This record gives sequence, structure tokens and C-alpha cells, in this order.
Amino acid sequence: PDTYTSAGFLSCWYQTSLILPPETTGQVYLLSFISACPDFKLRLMKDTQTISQTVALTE
Amino acid sequence: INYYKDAASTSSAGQSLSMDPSKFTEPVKDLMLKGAPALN
Amino acid sequence: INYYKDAASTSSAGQSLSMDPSKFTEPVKDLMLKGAPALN
Amino acid sequence: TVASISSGPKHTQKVPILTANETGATMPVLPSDSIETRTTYMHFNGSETDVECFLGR
Amino acid sequence: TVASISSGPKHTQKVPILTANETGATMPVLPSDSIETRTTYMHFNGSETDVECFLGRAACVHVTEIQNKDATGIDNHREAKLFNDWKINLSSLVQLRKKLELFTYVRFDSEYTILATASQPDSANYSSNLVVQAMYVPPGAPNPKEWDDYTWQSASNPSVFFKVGDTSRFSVPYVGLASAYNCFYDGYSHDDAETQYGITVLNHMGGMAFRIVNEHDEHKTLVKIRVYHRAKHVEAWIPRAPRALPYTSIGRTNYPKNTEPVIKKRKGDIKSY
Amino acid sequence: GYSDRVQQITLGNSTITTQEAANAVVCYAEWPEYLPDVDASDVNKTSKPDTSVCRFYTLDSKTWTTGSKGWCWKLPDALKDMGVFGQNMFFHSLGRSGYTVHVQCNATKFHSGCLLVVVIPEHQLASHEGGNVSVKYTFTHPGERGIDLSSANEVGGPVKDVLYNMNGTLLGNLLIFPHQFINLRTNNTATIVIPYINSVPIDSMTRHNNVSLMVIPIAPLTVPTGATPSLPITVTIAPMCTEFSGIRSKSIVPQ
Amino acid sequence: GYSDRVQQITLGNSTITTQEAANAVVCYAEWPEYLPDVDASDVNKTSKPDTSVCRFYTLDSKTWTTGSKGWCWKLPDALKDMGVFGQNMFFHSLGRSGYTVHVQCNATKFHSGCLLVVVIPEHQLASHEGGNVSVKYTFTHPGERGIDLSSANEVGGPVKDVLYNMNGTLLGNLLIFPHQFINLRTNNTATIVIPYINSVPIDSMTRHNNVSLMVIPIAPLTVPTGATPSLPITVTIAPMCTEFSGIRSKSIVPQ
Amino acid sequence: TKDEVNSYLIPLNANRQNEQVFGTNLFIGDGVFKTTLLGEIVQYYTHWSGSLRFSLMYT
Repeated sequence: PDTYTSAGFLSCWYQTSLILPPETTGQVYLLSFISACPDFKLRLMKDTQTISQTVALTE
Repeated sequence: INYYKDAASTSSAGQSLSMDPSKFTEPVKDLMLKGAPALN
Repeated sequence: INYYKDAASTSSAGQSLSMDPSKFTEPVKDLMLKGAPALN
Repeated sequence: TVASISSGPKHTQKVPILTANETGATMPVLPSDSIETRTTYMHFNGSETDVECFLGR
Repeated sequence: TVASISSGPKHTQKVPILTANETGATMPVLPSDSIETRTTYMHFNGSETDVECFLGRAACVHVTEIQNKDATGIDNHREAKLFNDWKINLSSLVQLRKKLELFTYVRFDSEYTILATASQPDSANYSSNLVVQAMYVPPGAPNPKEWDDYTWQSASNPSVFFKVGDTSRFSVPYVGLASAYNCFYDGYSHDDAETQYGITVLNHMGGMAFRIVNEHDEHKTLVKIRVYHRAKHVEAWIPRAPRALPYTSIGRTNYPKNTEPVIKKRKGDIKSY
Repeated sequence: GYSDRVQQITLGNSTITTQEAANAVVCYAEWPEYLPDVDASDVNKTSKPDTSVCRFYTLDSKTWTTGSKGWCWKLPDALKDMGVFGQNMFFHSLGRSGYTVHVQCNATKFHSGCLLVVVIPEHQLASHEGGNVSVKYTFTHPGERGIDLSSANEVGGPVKDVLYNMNGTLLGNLLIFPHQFINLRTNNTATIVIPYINSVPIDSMTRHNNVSLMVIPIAPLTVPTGATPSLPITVTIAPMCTEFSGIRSKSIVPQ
Repeated sequence: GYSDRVQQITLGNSTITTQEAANAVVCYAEWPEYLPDVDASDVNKTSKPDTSVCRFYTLDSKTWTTGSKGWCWKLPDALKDMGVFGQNMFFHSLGRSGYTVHVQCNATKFHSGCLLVVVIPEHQLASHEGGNVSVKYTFTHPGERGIDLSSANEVGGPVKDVLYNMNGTLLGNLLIFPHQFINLRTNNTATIVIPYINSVPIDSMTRHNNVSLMVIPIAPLTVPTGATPSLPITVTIAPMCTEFSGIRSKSIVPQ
Repeated sequence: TKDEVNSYLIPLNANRQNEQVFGTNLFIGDGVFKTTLLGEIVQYYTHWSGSLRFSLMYT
């Protein structure tokens, strides 16, 4: 994450509202996915902050 | 120019420039057209 | 002979031999001819 | 190669943005299916994401 | 090519030497417009003033230092110079900086040469032979914390290993995010009231971490790293006025207060020779 | 009977006539043009308000007096509040523009004085504090008021020393930038056409100014005997080929 | 597999999808178009902001309850404050526009209720006072809030009696105007495309509204047992083919 | 507070009007995005450019 280079925000709101049928109750859920369009470019490979270690593993 | 006899000794391979995500993004049995309804 | 695959790895570029100072020395909108009066 | 084509207003019966994810597919939706776009080119090949490159250092 | 043509007496109504500088032009007047000349040829091409040539020789851009010593009980390797990073810049040593800032936007590939020499300021039986590791750490990569972290594995990050006393050399493509690097930027990273002015990622060229691979010997060894940078494939836009006052900071235009007059005062009159 | 001297510029719903011009400069010999596709990156179609934004806005007038040091305006800042140009500016994420700048100053054949009118692409200012003190936002976004080089140092503001162009370079060399002089004896206006100059195809109009226009007295104003000792200088500027893209909510900027 | 039922409208940088439509109405069978020269009078070149004004603005939501009488919005008023559409509006002397109106109300297969969605060209309202009392400006320029036909008579305001369309005609005959019903059992949205309808080629956007959009419950809302007794209704509207002309200083309007 | 199947579920409430369902910035290399496959790969590179596809499936 970098400021100059930042991309925006994504929000979601009720346009009208969720309505449940009779005999039904509680919360309903949305699942959300993300994938890249065919548009996408990635460059200049580097090391990931997502994995590290303190001693070599063994068998 | 390869200076060596064996194939393992050659440098890195060169870009697939293959690229076909459909085996991963659209492995459906009956073809889906964008714009047509998902479930008919 | 380039021994390397990438363009960044090649030696220095070779002389522009472009050279056109008019964008800097004469950026005037109406063309001025040397010898003709500057302001008419 | 175009990265985006030019596309204008739409008022159709043909909705590319409604799908059924239960099917297991990721439908190839693009910016131009839901906003008005202008042409732009890719200028890029995806060279450095080739698996030979990824595992090759 | 003629440098001067032959020209003789003139008595005209056509005066090329009277102009109006208020227009912003520099009219292309020549010796032959105002004296009688003889033909002469140029014999010269202007080869060595090409911008590729001007920015194309190696310049020292950075001197750092690391030491090989027992890290036993060191709570902060970075702080003991057990290893050291450098966020790449071309505006810390002023010689090359003044040259680049003759232009507003500049685009080029870089060729780096890294010379490493060792010093043993206090009693050693010998000179050991150390191997330096220079890792290129792009923004977002884990940064080394100790001199022998998992980071140094550098499985995805380009790193070079060379010997102290030797030199390492490799070349990096133009890594700028935009079409050119900004030599200047009259902006902010966002409309914040207190964000920094002028310094920008538009200039960012990566960053580099150095360490010795060797474990420690009985004495201590100082290794001093000098990074040289040579621009190749240069492209420069929009010339600007050369730097007159001294520099104070990487990335800002600021000059020091109570600086000295930069124009030499005459020893004599306006009329003096 | 055309002279270099008389000119008319009509842009939108506004026209300027000068009867005492000294040609006009077109920066780097290029005329403003829209953003070509081959150079485009953002996929959004852009908005080109045309005649509602590409007209002439006259900023408030300055007063040249014998003590004046010079004034500095930044673009697009100076126009941040002019009509629909300004609205578009705060409402889109990105925008791009070229300009026609017309600086006006008339006197009589007994006055003397000469102003330098120059456009500096990417004029990054210096802090008068030295070291690595920054120049706060507000200070580099004076709006239509511009910066008055004879005003006092303020805190977080830029240095206002004229022999150094507000950046460590000498006044004498500003002539390498597109510029034109107003010499009371010759000239009464200066006109410069500015093409869009950036290292990206389109940018933010609020976090980055891409040119500073600078008007600097160089040969001091000298009025005839018992004349009032001052002249007003007026700056009129017109956006040209403006394009806005990435419309939304409307930026909120410091101060 | 195309149904009359599912639809997508993309306009500018905004898209709407409905999975339960009932076709769409295009007023008088004509689609919005720009102003042709043969029909032009004002000599000014017009400004066509395109995608920055021709996108979808969603007005604030209403709440249909068993006691609702109906709501009324006027155009271009309802949009007087939306993004750059609104700015353009206050800043030019004349402007012209067509719209896509999308009214939304979803429920379940146990609810009943039916709304009439109608567009009335030149809806001149009546004063509830009778005689020749006028309806003051503010009252006919409610903005995004619109007029709530179940609100109380106010002074200088219009009458809000539904069986009379706010003008002395019967609710039953509103069907002669382009309209569409939202019958919970069928429908969940209504969409009407409005071409520009006037007796002059271009007009003022502030002194004259050229259509009122009206949403009126006709078969009362009936919710399933122990359901909450109300549903929200949302109105989203997009200017289309907008043109502004005669730019200047920026109108100041009552209140 | 501990990783759970539940942080994949965006809840929806019946009968709310005008209100907001969720919000996030778009730093694809951090925050919600970071553990997704997209987020996870983006992290092997320094720069990205392109369009993203965000979809919501209702349950």
C-alpha cells in the first residue's frame, strides 16, 4: 500500500432493502469473490511478506 | 550457441506465450455465453 | 553481438544525431524571418 | 493488443454482469460490460509471470 | 559542412541584426551577418555533447559501510552495521545530481558497478576473504532484520554475491512507474494538509541491502561499499536553469540560509576589463 | 496590414484583442491537443466540456510599483474556482488541460519598465527554512491570489527570494523556459500557449500543479514626472483542450 | 433466453440491472436526441458534458405504507443538486435534456399492492386555495425530496388531493400519459425513457420544469401476516443527451 | 478475532433502508484482499495495473 499510488474504495448499500418471506427469519449472507480482468499486468518480481522462518526445517 | 552436449545444460526456456485460462476459469460441461442467462 | 537477452543489458545508445534547437530558440507562433523587421 | 475497447450507453435484454457462480465458472467480465470505456492498448505481454521466469532464479 | 560562408560588404534595407527579444525567440544570427567572412568548415559533429554521452559515464552515487564481527550479543544488527540497506537515489552526492537536474523528466536503464574494499584498522594477523551479498529489495519485500534472516534466501529477489576487493556489475531496466522519472515534482501524494511536498515515488528506483556472507574471524574487518551508476539509453525532456545554490536535502530544492553571493563581484567598475 | 502587433484570440464565448503584441510563444513549439488512445491508460471515456471550460478567466489584478519583486501563480490552481472549469476539477478523479495565458500591462511612451513572463514546467519550490523542511500544501495552492514574492516568509511556506527562482537557480537563466518580455516601450501584452506537459497521460488536478506562470519586474518601473508611481498588471488565462475523467463524489482539499 | 423481464441499462459510469422488469416505455415512441440545427435559434455552440452528466443519480428513498397517497418529483428540479449535472444547470442560461427514469420496489410473492408510475409533460399544479391563488416557486421546486401528496396543505403550496392529479383532472385518466404499473405480483421496477418535450428548442432549467414524475399507490400495499407493514420505493434517474448553452455567472434562485 | 468460516460471510439485515452493507479500501496487497489467491500472487510482484472483477453471490 502506497498513497500516491492508491486505488479508491468499494462500498455497498441497500438500494431498497432485503425482504424475507413469511415463516423465515434472521440474517442472510452474501459470499464475495475477487479475480483479475484479462487487462491485468503485474511486474518486477520480489519476495512475499507472507512467509518467513527462523530455523531450517528438517525431516 | 550451446557449448555443451546435454540438454539440461542449456539456459532458461523462453516464454510459453501459451496462456489459456479457460481450463481453470470455465471448466463447465455445457458452454456458457456471456450475456445469455446463466441458468435457463 | 548482444550476449544477453534483455534490452537493458546492451551498451550505450549511439548519437541522436537529431539536433533541432528551434523548439527552444524559436517557439514563436508566427514565424520570424531573419532580416525582415521583428515587429511589423 | 487492445486492453479496453470503446463502448457506449447500453439498454439491453442481454446482461453480461448477472451470472450464477454456483456453476464453478469465472465468467470473463470486463470494464466495458458495465461502464462506457475508450480504447486503450496493453503495451505488455506478461513475460515475467511465465512459470519459467517465476521458478527460474 | 560549412562553419562560415564567404560574405562581403552589405548596404541593405534588410538588417538581420536588429530584433525584438521581447518575443521570446533567439534569432539565429551568424558572424556573416555583420562582418565580411571567408569560408571555413566545421570538421566536428557534436558527438560528445549528446545527452547519451553526457549522462552515460559511471558516477559514484553512494558510499556505505558494513563490518564482519561476532554478532554474539548484538541486539541490533542493523545498528552494528552487521548489514546495511540503501534506498536507491541519484541525488545524494551532488556531482551527478546537478547533471541530471538540467532536465525535468529523464528516462534510462541503469548499469550499477559496486566496488567493495576492506580495511582492518586494528591489529589483525591477516586480511580475510569476505564475500559481500547485495540484495535488490523492491518495496513490499520483507526487509532483513538480522544479518542472517530468512530474507537473505532471496528466492524471488535478485541478489549478486562478489568478493571484497572485486567489483560486481549488473544493469537494471528503467523501473519507473510513469513514462519518465520526475527530476522535479510540484505536487503531493494526496491532498493532505501536512503531507511531504516534492519527494515522490515518481523517482523511486528500488532499494539495496548489503551484508558479508562470512562468519567472523578473530579480528574485525571494515568493508566500505561504493555504488557507481551509469545511465544507458537516455531520453531527457524539458531543459531547466542549472543549479546555482548548494543542496541541503535529497529530493527538495531547498538551499541553505545565509548562503553566499553566487555571482562573482567585479574587482573594479562595470567598465573594468 | 497584418502586424505581429495586433491580435485577436476567441476561445469559447470570450475574446481578447491586443493592438500591441510581440508575437506569441507556443511552449516547445507544440499546441495543446487531446489525449490520444495510443497514450491512454485509464479505461474511462473522458468528458470534454468544450466551450464551457475553454474560455478566458481574468484573475484579479496586481499592482506593479517600484518596490515589486514579482508574482507567481500555479496551474491548474489559479483556476480552481473559475466557473465550470473549477467544478469539473473538484468532481473528477483525473483531468488534463493546456492553456492560453495573456498577461496585460499598458503605460505610455514616457514610462519605462520591463516584466519577464515565463512558464516553468514542474516548478518545485524550496522551503526558506533550508534543510529538508517541506512547503505545506496551502502554501503552494494560493488560488487566484497567487504568491507575492515581496510578501514575508511564512511558516511552511516557500522562500520568496527572486534572484533564485524560488528553487536554487538564478533569475538570469529562466530564459531557457518558454517566456516573453513586456517592455513598456515595445509591448503591452505577453501571450504563451501551453501544451499539457507531464510524465503520465492524465493526472490529479488537485495534488499536482504542472506549471507556475511567473511575472517578474526586471527593469524597474519608472513613471514620467509626477505620474502616479504604479501600473496594474492583469492576468487572463483560458483552459484549452480540457478533458476530465473518473467522475465521482467531489474532492475535499486542505484549508 | 432474453426475457422482457431482465434488463441492463449502462449510462456513463453507472449500470442498473433488473431481473423483474415489464418492458420499458419510451414516451410518445421517441428516444432522446440532441437539438438539430434546423430547429436551433440561439447562436451559441452548446456544451455536451456527456458521461459526466449522463449517468444515473439515485434520489433518496420513500416509504410506502398503507396510508401513502403518492409522491411527485419535477424535472430537472429533482436533479438540481446532483454532481456536475446540477452545476451546469445553475451556470448556463439555457439547457435541454431527456432522461431514463427507473422506479424500484421489490416485495415477496405474498405481498400485494400496485403503484402507477407516470410522466406528465407540463404538469401545471393547482393552488388548494381556489380562485386565482398562485403556487409559489419554492413549492413547485421541492428538489430531490419531491412533493408528498399525503403531507398537509401549506400556504402558497399546491393542492395534494390524489383523485385530482393536483390539477382538476381524474386519477383514472392519467393513463393517457406515458406510464407503467409496478404490481408486486408481476413487476418490481418501472422504466420510462423521456425525450425532451417543449414548445421552444431549449429553455431555462430553473424557471420551468418540463415533466413531473409521479408514483401513486393505487391498489394499497398489503403485507403478509405479521410482516412489517411497509416497503421502500427508490427512484434513480439519468439525464440523457444533455446540452447546456449560454454560460455565465451562475443563477441565484429563491430560497 | 480468530480465523473463522464466518469472515467469508457478509450479513444482510431484513427491512433496513438507505444503510451501508460493507466498505473496504482497495489495497489489493493488504487487508481483506491479502489472503485471497489474487492478493497472494500480487505480493510476488512490485507493481500491478489493470481491472479487478468483484462479484457477490446471494444465498
